[PDB]
Amino acid sequence: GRQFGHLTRVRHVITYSLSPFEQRAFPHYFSKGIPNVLRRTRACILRVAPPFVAFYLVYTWGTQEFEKSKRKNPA
Amino acid sequence: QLLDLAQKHFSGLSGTYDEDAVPTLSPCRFTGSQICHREDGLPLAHVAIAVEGPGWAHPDNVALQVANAIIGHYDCTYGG
Repeated sequence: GRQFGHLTRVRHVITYSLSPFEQRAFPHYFSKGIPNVLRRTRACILRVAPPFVAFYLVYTWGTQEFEKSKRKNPA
Repeated sequence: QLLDLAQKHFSGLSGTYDEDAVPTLSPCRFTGSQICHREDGLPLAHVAIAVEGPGWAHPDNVALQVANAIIGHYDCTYGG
């Protein structure tokens, strides 16, 4: 296991933090969040959606081919 | 002798004074915040941590100073 003060060497990086009591928990929750969430979705839809569509259509065809098979039409 | 000298040398700021603009100090907001300058090439860390104090005038600077005296100060060359 590792602890602070032994992790790695870092030089020249200032970090400015604020107390939680001085700031608001939801700065711009809907005015920034919604722009972000669509942006996040658009970033991944072409990478996550296409196999699920491909599954869905195999599922819907497969089940439709299941029932429309055991019933006859001639003698 | 000092007042004599003060009138002798400083008197020369009379005539007219403050007739266009006067500046009085505005209060300064204290923010509970952090600044961390990370430099792993200096051999010792310096950390200064503080709450907001009351200001010069406040009678309770005395009790603060007493509490500060109790905690005090240390340095590696102290013999105690």
